Amino acid sequence: ESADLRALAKHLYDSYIKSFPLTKAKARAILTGDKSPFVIYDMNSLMMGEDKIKFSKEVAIRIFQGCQFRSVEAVQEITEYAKSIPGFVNLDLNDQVTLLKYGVHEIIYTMLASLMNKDGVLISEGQGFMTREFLKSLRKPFGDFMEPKFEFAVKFNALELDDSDLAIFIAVIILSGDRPGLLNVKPIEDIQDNLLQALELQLKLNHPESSQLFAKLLQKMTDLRQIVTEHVQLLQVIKKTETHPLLQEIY
Amino acid sequence: QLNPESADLRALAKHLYDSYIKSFPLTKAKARAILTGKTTDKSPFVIYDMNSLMMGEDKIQEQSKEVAIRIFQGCQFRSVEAVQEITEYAKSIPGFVNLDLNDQVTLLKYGVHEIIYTMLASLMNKDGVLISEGQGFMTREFLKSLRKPFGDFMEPKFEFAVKFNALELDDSDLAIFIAVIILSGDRPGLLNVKPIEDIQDNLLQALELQLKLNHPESSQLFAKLLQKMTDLRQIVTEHVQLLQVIKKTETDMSLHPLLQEIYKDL
Repeated sequence: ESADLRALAKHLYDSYIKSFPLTKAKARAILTGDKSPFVIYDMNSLMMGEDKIKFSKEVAIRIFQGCQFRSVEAVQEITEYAKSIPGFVNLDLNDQVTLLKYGVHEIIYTMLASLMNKDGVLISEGQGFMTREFLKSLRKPFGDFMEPKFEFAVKFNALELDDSDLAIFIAVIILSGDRPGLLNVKPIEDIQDNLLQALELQLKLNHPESSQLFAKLLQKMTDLRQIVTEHVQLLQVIKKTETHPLLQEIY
Repeated sequence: QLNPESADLRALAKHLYDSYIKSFPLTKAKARAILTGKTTDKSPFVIYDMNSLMMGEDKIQEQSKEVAIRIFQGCQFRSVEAVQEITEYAKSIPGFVNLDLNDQVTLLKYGVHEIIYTMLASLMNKDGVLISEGQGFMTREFLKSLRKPFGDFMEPKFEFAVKFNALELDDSDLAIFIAVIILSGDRPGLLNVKPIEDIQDNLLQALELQLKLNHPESSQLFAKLLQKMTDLRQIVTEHVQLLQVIKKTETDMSLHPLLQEIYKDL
């Protein structure tokens, strides 16, 4: 038993590395110490960032839209990772679609915590770092955008999880048999149970000193959903401003 | 091999179950007994409509107004007593009274409703809910048909209850779970979070051990229980966002102050 669990864990860790360009081991190195990224902290710090950073309206509207693009991009990565989760591509296609539809938002904020610290967040592959203070200073309602997520990251990162821990954790979120619309819950839940097992063992072997880390992590799914519904409400409010057709479509 | 560490956990579990029974009149076992027929002397008077409601009053505000509202006032008062019960239970939690007093308040302020709906599930089944200490049973349809802004206060509850009840938790599981809920460090305002987490940690140790010993054949029941914690939060939020409406549609309807303080700033 412990066998198959280790296997499943290494499997997910590796798939996680293949599907996600910027791991947490890297985001953390960057945030601390080596090719220092371009700190964006000022309006004029931003303009210089537009050029020094690379592979319409005001400015706050351009940053939020910038997050949109990254989101859609990330969604594909998450989708490719998901297919790696043993048993996933065997489920009914409608359910795979459903699980992804309701699971990506929770996964984006989970991984976003990987690129955040109490003072800011890494943007564009980690080339930059827009400070928390600056983001907060964006004219309403855009200065309530990242503040909530920052409070989440502080708490989530306090668990000190690593890529091998998150790899499994992300899978659990995807295999959530509670998504509205599912046609066949049995298989999904069965997989989640098995994933919950792998994550439990992964935590007691990796963080033997962390008492009940497993329990504290599960408790965070609450925070995630708070974040997600709150973010969805922001989108409603916003959906009232400067009102390409193909772009709006892509989102 | 019973270990001395797991010996304390077991002890912690017996302790909490005891205060749970001592603090709450209507346990799940009794509620269960009443609902499933281990009755002849325990059967409730069922309310599934207006005349039935009229007739139920006898054995089961300070005057009268409207149904939907008389029922609402009903629940309001009932929860004032539950808060009192939970507060009584809280104090029994090893370490809860030692905490800062401000945090004591914080914990209860947010914890009271997650626990009420957790326990309210014990008195429900897909078809309705027990009331008046179990002497009565109000059907899901009667409630869901109440006047516009009210015929929607309960539906989400049943929704969660049939799902939650599916885990098949019994009173000795719930006492520990309820303690976990109260001792949650991630509550707004908490001055001292560390002490609150060392306690909750222990409780979770108790619960994980309790569930494995009590439901050996139920795979990952622990984790499945914890996930439910998010359903409660939404139940609460969804709820709060319903009082506000009552607070606008029904201006002549008062609210017990206590409840007005718990809901305040949430």
